[PDB]
Amino acid sequence: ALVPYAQGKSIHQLFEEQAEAFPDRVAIVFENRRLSYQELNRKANQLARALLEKGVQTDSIVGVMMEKSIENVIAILAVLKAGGAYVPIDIEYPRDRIQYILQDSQTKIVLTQKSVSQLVHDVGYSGEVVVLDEEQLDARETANLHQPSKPTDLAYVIYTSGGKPKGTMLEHKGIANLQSFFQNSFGVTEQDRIGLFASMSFAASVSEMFMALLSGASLYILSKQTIHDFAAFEHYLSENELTIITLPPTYLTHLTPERITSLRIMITAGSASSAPLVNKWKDKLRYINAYGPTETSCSATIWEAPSNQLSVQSVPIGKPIQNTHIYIVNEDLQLLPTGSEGELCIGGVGLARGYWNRPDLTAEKFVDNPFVPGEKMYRTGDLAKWLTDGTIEFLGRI
Ligand SMILES: [Cl-]
Repeated sequence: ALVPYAQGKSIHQLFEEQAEAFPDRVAIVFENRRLSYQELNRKANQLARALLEKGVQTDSIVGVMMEKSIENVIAILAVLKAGGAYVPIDIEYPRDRIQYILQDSQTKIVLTQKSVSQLVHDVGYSGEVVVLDEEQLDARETANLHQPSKPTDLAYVIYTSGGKPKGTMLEHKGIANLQSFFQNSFGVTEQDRIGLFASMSFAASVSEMFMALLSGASLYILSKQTIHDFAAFEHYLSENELTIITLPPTYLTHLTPERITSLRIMITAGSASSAPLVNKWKDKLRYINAYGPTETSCSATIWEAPSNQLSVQSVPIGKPIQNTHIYIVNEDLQLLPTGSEGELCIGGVGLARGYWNRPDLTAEKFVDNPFVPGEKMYRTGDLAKWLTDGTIEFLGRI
């Protein structure tokens, strides 16, 4: 690789390394409950053994219909450890959207919990259902499994809707690269306390989760109640001394910097209209303006707002992150000089395999990269231009 990362390693192997190195550090917190790395790894290994007995193997698509909880994290790690891919089903979605996704994914096994079991019955799922908080796993072996795995294996499938819902197929490789990117560029260490803002069916939530779990850091799962009340959100971050959070700009605009002291890095996805937000926070923490679709593992470019500088008027999306490439091209995929507007196309290790059972759309969006023969590049449909200082400005849709 151009920039070193843990090549040849799967997501669960990177987690197992952290669990070995920091067994007693806190791994996940949800309300009054918490698990250390060792307790989390042990529980995930027991469930992984049960999943293996049910047929979970390479590229098996395991549906997950669970609350934003510690059990959902155990389920994710267990699916990965068994060698399968997890497909989170957003339990807030209307019944018909869940039914469409279940049918499209063709999943033969759904992992759920007691409080979500009636929803699984109501969506009429006829495959195998494992109710995790009804499964007797406490007697199973707790050691790591060591199932065969390659970084090109499917790790997860994220569904999103814009026509019909489509599943983006993400492999282990991009998340392994993001582990090194977060450690290098965000300074992530085991001392960090990371808030999980997004619900676990969103690709950005999977990314936030592994930003903590692949570095020995703690992940604080923020409840719906904490998020719904701005004062409660500020108090939760302050009480628990959270150091990293990724938020949407529309949520960040309601927060008071004085009420949050502990944050060392804040990541958000905005453009020029977020200049007042950047100017307000850039001097209080490391402000990161990030850009990256699900199709490239939720990361593509970053711009850290220079702190010791006068107010900015424009907010770029920055430069490509390690082992990724950005191209600004015209309709014929020809490169454009500075100042010329074109389509943002992304290459490199974060690229999705494609869209689940959508071969024509996959071929249309993940095209041959003419600049790096033998590789693909993703056509974002986003308009952008290079600035002469070498940063990219986001301009909307093509
Ligand atoms: Cl191993």
